[PDB]
This record gives sequence, C-alpha cells and structure tokens, in this order.
Amino acid sequence: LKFPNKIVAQVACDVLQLLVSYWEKLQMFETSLPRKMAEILVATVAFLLPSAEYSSVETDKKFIVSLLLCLLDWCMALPVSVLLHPVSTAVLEEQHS
Amino acid sequence: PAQEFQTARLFLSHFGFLSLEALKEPANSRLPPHLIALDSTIPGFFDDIGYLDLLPCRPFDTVFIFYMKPGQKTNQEILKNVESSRTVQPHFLEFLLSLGWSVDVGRHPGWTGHVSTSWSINCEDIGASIFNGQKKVLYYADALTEIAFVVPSPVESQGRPVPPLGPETRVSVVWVERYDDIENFPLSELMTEISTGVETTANSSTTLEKEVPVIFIHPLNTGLFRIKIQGATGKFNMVIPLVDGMIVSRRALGFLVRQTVINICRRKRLESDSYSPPHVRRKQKITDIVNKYRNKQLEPEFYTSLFQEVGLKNCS
Amino acid sequence: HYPLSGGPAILHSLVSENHDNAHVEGSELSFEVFRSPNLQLFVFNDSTLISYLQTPTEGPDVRVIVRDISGKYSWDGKVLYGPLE
Amino acid sequence: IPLYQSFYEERALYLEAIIQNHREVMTFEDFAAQVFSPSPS
Amino acid sequence: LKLRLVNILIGALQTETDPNNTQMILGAMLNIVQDSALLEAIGLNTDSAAGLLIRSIHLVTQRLNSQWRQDMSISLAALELLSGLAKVKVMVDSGDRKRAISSVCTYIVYQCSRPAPLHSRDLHSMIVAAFQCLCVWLTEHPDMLDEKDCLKEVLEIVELGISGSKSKNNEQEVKYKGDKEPNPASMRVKDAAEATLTCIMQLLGAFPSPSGPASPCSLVNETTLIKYSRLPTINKHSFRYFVLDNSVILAMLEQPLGNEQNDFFPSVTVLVRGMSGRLAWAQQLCLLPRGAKANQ
Amino acid sequence: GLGWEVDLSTHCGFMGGLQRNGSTGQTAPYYATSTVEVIFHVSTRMPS
Amino acid sequence: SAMKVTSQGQPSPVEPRGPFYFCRLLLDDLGMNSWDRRKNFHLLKKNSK
Repeated sequence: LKFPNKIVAQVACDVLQLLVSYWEKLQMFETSLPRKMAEILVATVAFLLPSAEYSSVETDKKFIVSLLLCLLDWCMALPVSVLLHPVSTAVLEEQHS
Repeated sequence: PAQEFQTARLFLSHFGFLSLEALKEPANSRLPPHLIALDSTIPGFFDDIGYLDLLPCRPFDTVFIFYMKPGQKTNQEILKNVESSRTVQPHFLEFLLSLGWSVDVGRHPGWTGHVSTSWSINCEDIGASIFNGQKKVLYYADALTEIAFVVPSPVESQGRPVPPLGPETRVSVVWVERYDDIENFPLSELMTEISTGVETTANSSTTLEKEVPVIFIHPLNTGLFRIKIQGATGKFNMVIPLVDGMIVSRRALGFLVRQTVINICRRKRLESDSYSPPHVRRKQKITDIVNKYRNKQLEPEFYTSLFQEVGLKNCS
Repeated sequence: HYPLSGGPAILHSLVSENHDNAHVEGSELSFEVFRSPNLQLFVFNDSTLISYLQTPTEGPDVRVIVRDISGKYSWDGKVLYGPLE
Repeated sequence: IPLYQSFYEERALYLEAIIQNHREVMTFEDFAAQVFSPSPS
Repeated sequence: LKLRLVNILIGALQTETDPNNTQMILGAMLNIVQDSALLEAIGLNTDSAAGLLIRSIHLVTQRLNSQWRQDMSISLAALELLSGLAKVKVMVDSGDRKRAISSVCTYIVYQCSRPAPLHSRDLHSMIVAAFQCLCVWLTEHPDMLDEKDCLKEVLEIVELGISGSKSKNNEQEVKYKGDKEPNPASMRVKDAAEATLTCIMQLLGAFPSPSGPASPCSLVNETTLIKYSRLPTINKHSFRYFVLDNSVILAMLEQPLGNEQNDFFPSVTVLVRGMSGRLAWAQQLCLLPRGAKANQ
Repeated sequence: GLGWEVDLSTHCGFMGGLQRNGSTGQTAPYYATSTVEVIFHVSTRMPS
Repeated sequence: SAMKVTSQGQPSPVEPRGPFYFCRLLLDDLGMNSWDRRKNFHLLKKNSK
C-alpha cells in the first residue's frame, strides 16, 4: 500500500477492496483479521497524509481518496460491535492509556 | 434488514447540529462550544434537573381572605368565624366563587399557595373552610399571570428543593361587616398564620407587616360596596383599578379585585431591585448546569460516544 | 442502518414538498407548492437546506425535509401536550 | 474522461451554487415576520 | 343622569393636571366602562358600552401621547388602565385596538430615545411595564396581528428593545441581521423584549393547551416516559443529554413508545427544556410518503 | 450470482435506460451496496 | 340576572388558529431565534428558479 510508485499501490488498493466480499471467510479463518485490515488501512492513510495534500502531484491525492473510500467500504461491511472492540497492539498496550 | 436503531445520531446529523465547526472549541473565550454532551454519572445531576423543572416560567401570586364580625379583635376569632357555615352573608360566598375555579391541591400541576404541595405533576356543611389550602384552593391563570386564592382556617388536629424565586408578593382581602372595625384589624398577629412556605426559600414577621397591603370590602345597606386600601402607596403613588374610597357594584366586584391584585403584585415586583423575570432565572440555571456538568472531550472523542450503547452503565 | 425495511435499493426518502400538501392536488412539484401558505425553506450552517411544512393533522404534525451532500431525509413529528397513561 | 467529477463533488458544488444564488439578506424584522407568517400576513 | 355623569367625568379627565386626581379619574373610568360592558353583555351611543370604550381608549391614548410623557406615575397609571381595558369582552372595531397599540409603540419609541443623562432606573421600569402591557394586549386579541402594519410595528418595537435601535432608519443606512452590534439600552429592557418575543412566538394564540391552563409546559417528564414504556431495559440512564448553543437542553430517548404503528422505522423522543419551558416531541423517520405507508 | 432479481414495474432504484412499460424486459439482476450500485443489461431477459 | 354574577369557570382547550403554528413553535423551541443564531441562518427566495 505504501509503495513509492502509485500504480502498484492502486492495484493493491483494488485488491484490498476485493476482499470485502469474503469477510465472513476471513472471520472464520482468523477472528481478528478484518480488524487488522481496517487498522492497516487507517495506519497507511495516516502515514501517507503529511506528504499528500502539501504537494502539487494529483496522483497522491487520488490515491488518498481511494484509500478513504476503501476504508469506508470496510467500515460499512463490518458490524458496529466489532468496530467498537479495543485495538490490541504491543506498543500502545505498553503505555498505561 | 437491520433491527436496532441509534436514532439520536441520525437526529443530530440530519438537522445540521453535528459538525466539526459546531464541536470546535471557541478561541479566546470561556463559553462552551455550540454542541455539548452532558453526563448522567456525576452525582447530583438528576437533583439539578429537578431544580430546573421546579422553576416556573410565569410570575405567581397569593391572596388571603378573612371575614370579620362586629366586636372582634383577636386573630383566633377572625380565623374561627370563617370555618363555620351558614353564619356569614351569602354575598361573601358569591364573591368568593367569582374569583376563580376550584382545583384539588394534590392534582394541581401549578402554584397552590404553599410550596410543599405545589407543582405536583404526578396525579353536612363545612363552608368556605374547604379552601384553606389542604384540600382545595381557588385558582386563576392567564397567559401572563397566576394567582392562588386561599382562605386561612384555624389549625386543629429538602425533599422539595426549590431555588430562591425572589421577593414573594402577597395581598390580603378582608370582608368587614362594620366600617368602624377596619382600623381594629390584627394584621400583625396573623403574619405567622399565613406562611406560604416561601419564607424558607426566596433568600436571594414584624418587618413583613408593612410589606403586605390590605384590601377592605365593606358592604352597605343599599347593595353597593365600599373599598378602603391600606399600605398600597409607593414611588408611583397608588394603584388605579381600585382607588381608596371607591364604590363598586356587585357585578364588577370580583373582576376589579383581581385586576387590583394583579396590578399591586406587578408594581411590587417591579419596585424591588433583587428581582429578574423567571426566564432569566431559567437561563442562569441552565448556564450553571452547563458549567458544572459539561464533558471535556475532543471532536473525535465525541463521535464515538454516539455509537456506544447507553443504559447499562449501572448494570455493566 | 443501511438495510432498511424498504430494501437496499432505496436509501434516501423519496418524499418532497408536493406530497401530503392540501393546497396542491398534483403529484408533481409546481409553483403552487411554493404558493402554499404553510411552507418555508431555510439555510442552516450555510451547507444545509431545511424545509418546514405543516401537514394537515394526520394524528398518530410537523414535517421536516432536509437536503445536504449526503442525500435527503424526512422527519414527521408531533407534540405531546397531555400526560401519558 | 477529462474533468470527470464524482457524485459527491457534483452534488456539493450544485448545492453550494443553489445556496449562493438563492440566499436572501434581510433585516431581522422581515425574517421574524416571515417566520411568524410564511405568506405575507 | 347617566349621560350627565359620563360627560362630567370625561370633562374632568380632560381638564385635570394633578397626578393623584388623574389616577382616581382613570380608575373611575375603568370601573364605569367595565360595569356598562357587563350590564350590556348580561342584557348618541355614549351610554352604549362600545362607544364608551372607544371614547375612553381614544382619550387615554391622546393624553398619553400628548402630555403624560414627562411624568412617571401618570404614565404608569395610563399603562395599567390600557392593560385593564383589554380584558373587557365587547365587540369593537379593530381600528381602535390598532390605534391603542400604535400609541403604546410610539410611547416606547419616545421613551427609549431619551438622552443618556436623563436615563435612570425608573425609565427602564416604565419601559418594562409598557412592554408587559403590550404583551397583554397582543395576547388578549390575537386576531388583530394579521394586519401588516400592526405586526410590523410590534416587531420593530421588539427589535428596538433587543438590539437598541430599529433596523430601518429614515435617512441612515439600513442594517441586516448578523452584522448588527448588540447595544441594548439595559439588561432589564433586553430581557423584557426577549420575553415579549417568546410570548408572541409561542404563547400568542391558543393559550389553554390540552395539558390545561394551569401548566403551559407539557405534563410529561423522564419518570413518566420510563413508567409508560413498561420496559425493564429502559432506566433513568437511557437518556442522552445534549446542550445546544449553551441555552437549550435536550434529553433524547432512543426507544419507540408505540405511538406510531411503524415499528419498522426509527423513533426518538426529544424532550426540550428551553428558557421558555419544558416541551416534549416525538420525531419519526419515514422513507416512503403517505400514499404507500401500508404498502411497504 | 451477479445479484438478486428486481421487478422493473415497481423498482425505485437505478434504471440505466430501462423502461417501466416492460418493453425492455420484466426482470433484471441487481447488485447494490452502501455506496456502489450496479445493474446488468442481460441480453437473455429482453424479448426479441 | 342584572344583580346576578356569573361564577368563574375553567376555560377549555382551544386549537391553534394559525396555519404555521407548530412549525413556528418547533423553530423557536430549538433556539433558532436566539441572538447567536442570527448569523448562520437565513431564508430562501421562493420562485420558479
């Protein structure tokens, strides 16, 4: 997703958008997998944000828009109860917050 | 199809109240943002909600009615003559029933002349002592005024936290049979017998005698009535609807008495310097509630509050 | 809330000012709808159109129709004067 | 296709154009009169 | 002798200059007008109730706009008399009532235009009393506000009371809403004007609510809704309280009460507690119009 | 497998040039999501 | 009946007279008429366009 080239990134984003149709199978395989996909999308769009809008290249903005739309699709497909489950990651769990 | 519905977020978003600009903290100011979420877990929230509920939206007054017989100077006898039946002129009862309708104190949703049994939203001859304030009370209400007429009777054998309303206004009406007994009226001795319960509130009996004015009704032998009013002169002279030494027929007696009571109470409220309209009191109470119960959250922290379920806070 | 009772084919309410208007008997929008003496349009936060319309009293009212960038929605509301139960 | 705009962008632009064109500036007296009675009196 | 009495009373009112005498005369006029009106209702036209009321209103308004401006007690007496005459239930031409409200509004304009050194607490008290009298006149006769001129004058007076200056000016540039600085004469005048606006917007017309004349606010609260829902899940914490613009407090319940048969659609129970008073609501979300409510 | 069938007579969604009279067909597959709506012009459903 | 006075009676509820009463009540019950709202709130000219 965070590849320097944008065409391969766009193809990867489309492939991720494809997986939304099999979220039931992903849940049956591993419980936390769809939440992991949503976290991956959130982190990627956060990382690409600082150098996206403060630039004169439209391709980065278009890729950001595509990332946001895929995130919206993933959120809509998932139920509300799953989205409210806390994020379980080592770096943040080390902190007392 | 979906089953559950969190309609609150739909309502906030559809009307345009919920937005990033609305939730943004004001710059260089202390007023809260345009949208604020309160808390139902901080102790005393429901008590303050009840405080806000008990505040009325329109001014209210109180009127006491007494009956006098010749050769009476003690408060006990004056209170006693009322509670008897068939021992007074029928014109007194006719004048009473022309002041307002009758409403039970328990089922009355408005002012009833006594704090402890007022604003209760949760629903053989005895004479004019029924209206003593324990079973029934004469009531009148308009779009801008509310009056509770109560006739005191002899006394025989924190749960309602009300914020200070302001200077209570009450006017007494006395039915005298002989004009010479007007001066011999024990107004001082009956101050303790006409406590409305607002004395504990209204914090913002000798000194209260001058505050209350008195209206005297003296029937004549020709059917007309003679009126004398004491202690109703202030900065703006006297009140017009019933001047001193006036004569009024029985047709326009109750209406003129009610108008005089309204004008006197309005003048008394306007004269005092520690009085504000009830909507100002409600606005100040709302501002105090906002200051003491607002939730300090950022914009992203507030959207996620809508999706989280409520009602299980004390159960989970 | 996406799978509403009307099926996934319908997402935003299809109602408008012409519907349930006593002063206009037509089923399509027309200038007579604006000629109604009980219709008014407002702009809120410079990014929302709010339409207030007092329908004839159906019983078990105020009708609010809102148009924004997310679509259009309709609200039917009535006051509760008397006590309950 | 050149200058192709998504649905939400077109809807937002059209809504902004409508608001800008049809917005009415008036004194508070006229606004309160209109709120009190939509048709003139 | 009734005609002679009325004529001499009118002459005494016209020729009087002392304050106390004028107050007594005004009280007598109110008494006689009310008595004649009630007698006619229960049963040169100067003896007639309608003509007597018209003449009384005309004389009082003329005196108020002519001489009773530099005096406080006399002006307050005239305001109380004009407030008293509203309660009289006698058919009369709307022109007289329009003239009365026009005179009251002109008095408001004159008093609020006094120089700053002459301003005092008594002036603001008189302004508040006149606002209350105007509110009583509007409430007792909601019909006459259908006129363009009466409504325009009333709203101009309210705007002058709130903002401190009328939006329209004879020669000065006009001002619009939003870009007008708030410069009220005083806090009391501003509060009175706001109360008048709230009354004319909500209480004007249909004063007795189905809840009863005793309580203008709705007689339903959180406890009533909880005990009426008859659902163990609903508790005192099920509500979500919101504050709008630091003035309005909401209390929203996200459970249908069964009032609407559309159990398949969202329902909310807004419970507004504003500065005017408590008021309930029941909003519903509908996707299809009334033509196919039962066809879904 | 490309979507459920919708009766064109009483369909309130996207049309894509189809007609209510039934000349262009009576049924057609339909697949729509929270943000994407797709309708197929199947050639084996339109009478010829 | 001239010397007879009518006893006061409780007034009965009366339906609102205006054709825009409920919408106006809803507008003024949400604070839309407060001083602060007089900036980000306006009207729309009603015409064919």
